[PDB]
Amino acid sequence: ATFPELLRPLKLGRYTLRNRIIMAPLTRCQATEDGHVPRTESMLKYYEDRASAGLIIAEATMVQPNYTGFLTEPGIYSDAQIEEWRKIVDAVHKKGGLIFLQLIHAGRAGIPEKILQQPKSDQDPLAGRLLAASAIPIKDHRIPAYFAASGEKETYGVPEELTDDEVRNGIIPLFVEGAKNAIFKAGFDGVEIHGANGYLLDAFFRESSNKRQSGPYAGTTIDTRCQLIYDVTKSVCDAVGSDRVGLRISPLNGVHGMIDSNPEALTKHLCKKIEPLSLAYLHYLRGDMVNQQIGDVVAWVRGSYSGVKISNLRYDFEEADQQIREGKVDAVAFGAKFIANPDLVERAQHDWPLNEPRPETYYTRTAVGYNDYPTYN
Ligand SMILES: Cc1cc2nc3c(=O)[nH]c(=O)nc-3n(C[C@H](O)[C@H](O)[C@H](O)COP(=O)(O)O)c2cc1C
Repeated sequence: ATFPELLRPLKLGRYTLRNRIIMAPLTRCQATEDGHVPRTESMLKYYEDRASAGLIIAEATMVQPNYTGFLTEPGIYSDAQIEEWRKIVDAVHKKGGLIFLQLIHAGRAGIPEKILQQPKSDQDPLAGRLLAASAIPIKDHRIPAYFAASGEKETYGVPEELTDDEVRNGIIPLFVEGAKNAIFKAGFDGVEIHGANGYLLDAFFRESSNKRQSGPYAGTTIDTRCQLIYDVTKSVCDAVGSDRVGLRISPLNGVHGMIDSNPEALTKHLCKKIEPLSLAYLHYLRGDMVNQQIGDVVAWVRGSYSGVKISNLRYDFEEADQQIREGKVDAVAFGAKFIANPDLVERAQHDWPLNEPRPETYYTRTAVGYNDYPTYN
């Protein structure tokens, strides 16, 4: 067998995966701009073609109405959304695959020209507002043209600092409802909490974006920075069962100028803090997409977390295989390689050559660079 450790089944929460080749969450922007409804026609084909994966983690999907970071990403808050997702999940299950939905709040990376143009009036006190841990806008980065309202690069806006009461009673229940919608109604096998990549939860977790001076979510200690990640995940687990809940973090990922001054101590503490939750897994970016911050995230997690360990970032089959054989990680999620290879698992199984990804077409909103990468045959 080509990569015996990587191709071996894995117990994950209440499931047994067929293999340890995980499909990473990948925003591809194939939902409607109006109601963030999945465009079933394309998304069903896309995911069903990739259902040989050990597990699919579906793309970041909104929990708060209209709070869009990506212009055309899907939501999981409305009945319309749930109905299209249910059809997508049924098709993966028909192929025998497993699918978790990633749940996101874009925080300070929300698109100002979309969010700020729903009127500021009640029925929803969170609507019409940019929200984050602190009033610290993303600096010296522009909203990419493929996410921007216009279709041309835009400036991130200045967010409002969430009150302790809005976090506990405004943000957390949206994740809970989003997760119940995902699992109980659309039939998802699980949900992944989006604690990474500069979004709401990561922004509370790392020092650079959390300067709150007081309360349970303060920026002033490692434990209080961990608390929003904790409280969201815990409330979700209570409603849906911990065996159907994953968490993603990226303690070294410098997107949007995110940085913590002690990522090793932060990560290790997070691990001990979420241990009693008995999650289905912890999924982490082992590094920086920019290649600047360094640290062996794999070893930090291995030393302080005893549940399922899913790593990610510039893996190939051989590295994944050998990190699993050495006991460093339990599974590996692949991003770009799944974009380019719907039959990635088959290619591992016969060591077949791999299609090359084309980043230039990652976000077309059409079939081009989305559903046109062929299987090997
Ligand atoms: C087009 C694109 C969309 C992505 N969308 C998401 C997302 O929605 N949520 C998430 O946690 N990470 C997302 N990522 C990060 C990937 O999940 C993955 O961590 C990244 O591609 C690095 O993995 P790789 O080296 O295997 O591609 C995305 C990456 C790309 C290139």
